[PDB]
Amino acid sequence: EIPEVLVDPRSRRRYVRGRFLGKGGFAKCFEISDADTKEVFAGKIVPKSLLLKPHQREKMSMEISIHRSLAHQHVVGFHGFFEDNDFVFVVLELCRRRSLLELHKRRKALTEPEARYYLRQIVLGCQYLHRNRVIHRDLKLGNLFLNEDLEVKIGDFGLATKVEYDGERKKTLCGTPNYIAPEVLSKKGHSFEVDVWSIGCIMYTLLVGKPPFETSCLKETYLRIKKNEYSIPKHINPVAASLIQKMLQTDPTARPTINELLNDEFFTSGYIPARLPITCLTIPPRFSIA
Amino acid sequence: EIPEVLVDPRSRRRYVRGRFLGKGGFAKCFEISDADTKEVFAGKIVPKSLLLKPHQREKMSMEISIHRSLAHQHVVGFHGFFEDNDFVFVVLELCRRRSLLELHKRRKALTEPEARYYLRQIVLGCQYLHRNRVIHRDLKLGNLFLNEDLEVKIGDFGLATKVEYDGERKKTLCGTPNYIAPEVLSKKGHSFEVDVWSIGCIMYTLLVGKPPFETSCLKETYLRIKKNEYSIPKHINPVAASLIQKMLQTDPTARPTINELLNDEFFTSGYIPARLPITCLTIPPRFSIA
Ligand SMILES: CN1CCN(c2ccc(OC(F)(F)F)c(Nc3nccc(-c4cc(C(N)=O)cn4C)n3)c2)CC1
Ligand SMILES: CN1CCN(c2ccc(OC(F)(F)F)c(Nc3nccc(-c4cc(C(N)=O)cn4C)n3)c2)CC1
Ligand SMILES: [Zn+2]
Ligand SMILES: [Zn+2]
Repeated sequence: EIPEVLVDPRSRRRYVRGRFLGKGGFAKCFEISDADTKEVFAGKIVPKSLLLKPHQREKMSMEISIHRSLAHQHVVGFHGFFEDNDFVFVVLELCRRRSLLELHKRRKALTEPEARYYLRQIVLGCQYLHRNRVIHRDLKLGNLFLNEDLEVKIGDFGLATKVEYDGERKKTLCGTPNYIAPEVLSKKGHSFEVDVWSIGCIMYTLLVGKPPFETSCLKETYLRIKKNEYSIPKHINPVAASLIQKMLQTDPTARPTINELLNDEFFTSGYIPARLPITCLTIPPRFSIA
Repeated sequence: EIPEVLVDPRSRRRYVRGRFLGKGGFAKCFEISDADTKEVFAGKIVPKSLLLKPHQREKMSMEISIHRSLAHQHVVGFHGFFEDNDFVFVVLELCRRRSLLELHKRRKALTEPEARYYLRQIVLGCQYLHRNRVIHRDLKLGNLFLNEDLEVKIGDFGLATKVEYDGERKKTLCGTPNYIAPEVLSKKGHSFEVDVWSIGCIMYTLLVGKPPFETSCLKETYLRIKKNEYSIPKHINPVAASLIQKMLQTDPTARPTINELLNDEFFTSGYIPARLPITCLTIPPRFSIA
């Protein structure tokens, strides 16, 4: 029941609603354009009908709060927000090549160089967030968006949280992540390290072709995560495999920090493309020399 | 997109679909009638479109398996099931006075005698289930249905589980109960005692007017449950309050068993109506002597 047109009173810019793209939890998103400057954006549109509880509106506004404070090459650009009142509208940088999830659906396991290439950007993005005291808490493939140049852009700050004082441990995470860290479950509190754990799972998934703790039942996967029960297939190279293991460890203090990661042999001693062929959306790149 | 009419090939009985009643998780339920004997039932109708995964179909059939094995005055009667194939149909004893949830919405805190009356039936029902080696695992107000005589009927075996050998501890519970027990969370395994815990919360809720671990956030409530953080209001009688405390304890071995419960002073030494006025759906009964 969403307005074909979208007016921001405060900045008066007006937007035309374009094609549907997908979900946030409560949200539906569409392409939209600035109608005057004709510039195109993603609009994440949330019905106030799902926002009747103060707890849900705090989440909604905590997301805007965190996201609009952020500016970086590997984070989804926040261009603004407004509401009438059946809807909140958020205006985001449009990522024209969907996300890493669709890439994975279509390619399954990637070539090592491809994985280095994406993982670096994910890590740079995450370094920026950690400098600004933000933990994302749900890094996964469908959150890692791609622009026309196939550069990674972290988005969906729907579960992100700000560390307000040094040493703070968050005790709750209101929602259910994909790649969720041990300590979140064995609810002893969590901090920045949960994101490095996610990046471990993502790395496994990119290289192996499926996620490290998959089962027919979520609750089973959870048990498996609490027990650190996964195995790395023997055809994965050891440097890679070793880095995965560093990140996928139950004690958060033993994982690498995020600023520490790009220093790993996995990046320093392997090839990292400067850019990828658009063909790699569907065809494995061979990375020939001439 | 559900058939106005419903034919069981195997027993050939045919049903007319009547008015909508509410949800199971995946299910929608309606009144329905035997069209020939004109007898009325509740039909719990589940789209096979939500049953595409083997894990979901096991749950669905585990529920039927458990539920059709059951026959008792305080359990919802199973009359049968069949499917075409966009739907599974289950035929249940119709409870003409909705559930204890709607009662609570309308009366909030009940009189002690009313609570004894309902709690006894809930407990008899649960005793039958435990003799037959079934743990319900989601006893709550909206599961406790009422027939025209205001007798309690336990229903929704959507999360119930069978104890297959003596001493078995279940490690997972696939779903998210309302009144969920500590040990389920601190995932060290659980058994029959979780139901007595639920009955503790229900008793609190019936007597107090709201549940023992309420907060604006589920995950907060969970923490509160792990810490046993609740308090009983001082206007609740001590015998009652003491029984609540017996059930709401973190160690399952310390709670009463279900066969042990009706022996508690709370029942043995207080008044228990034989039947309730229909007026008590909306008016507090005074229980006058003449
Ligand atoms: C799981 N998939 C994730 C990526 N998807 C996807 C498909 C098409 C897209 O635009 C296009 F067509 F130009 F490329 C985009 N492009 C795009 N660009 C910027 C932001 C978002 C976005 C943010 C959120 C959120 N949870 O906050 C959800 N979405 C959507 N999506 C994303 C589809 C669903
Ligand atoms: C949360 N509330 C629980 C009880 N509700 C409710 C309202 C009207 C009703 O029938 C009538 F009209 F004759 F009284 C009934 N009557 C009724 N009778 C037998 C079974 C069920 C039932 C079982 C399940 C399940 N999860 O398996 C869901 N429902 C529904 N409901 C129940 C409405 C929703
Ligand atoms: Zn499951
Ligand atoms: Zn919450």
